[PDB]
Amino acid sequence: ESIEELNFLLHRWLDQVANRKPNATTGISPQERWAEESLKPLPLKDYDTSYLSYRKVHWDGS
DNA sequence: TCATGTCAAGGCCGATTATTTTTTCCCCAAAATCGCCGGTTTAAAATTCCCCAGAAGG
Repeated sequence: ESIEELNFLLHRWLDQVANRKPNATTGISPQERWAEESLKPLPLKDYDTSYLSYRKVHWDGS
């Protein structure tokens, strides 16, 4: 009934089975290969992805 | 070094485990069938005993 609930269930399902079941070709649990991965470090501050609009305040202040 | 399809599930087969049913084996008792031996009966074959004729010897 809520997208937050759906995302929570999806993440739990992934971490339970999807990223735990061994792959049919690599034949190994994805998390072990993840541990083998070497990704570049993240920046401290994330690229701000937020709608930016300019508005005007009414006479009263509303 | 570019760019470059990949993973999961379903179905089928084989092997293993569990449950049920059927068949066999062993031992004991009773009945039936079959086998062997002996005796009896029937049929066929063999041997010995009396009178007629022929042949041989003195």
